[PDB]
Amino acid sequence: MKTEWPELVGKAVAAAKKVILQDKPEAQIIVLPVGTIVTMEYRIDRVRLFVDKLDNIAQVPRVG
Repeated sequence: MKTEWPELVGKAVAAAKKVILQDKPEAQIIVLPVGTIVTMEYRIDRVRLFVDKLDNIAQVPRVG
């Protein structure tokens, strides 16, 4: 199980989702501004996308 997509740093949301969904078709994908404070719960279904003000992936997307 691949759980990180470092290769998507700097990509637009639309482009990113396309790759993630190929790897994890039933992923729950949430978009948040980078810097948003999140909790430590581990959600195996989830992949959070932290984006910058240009709407590009700012941090390595990972399952959690």
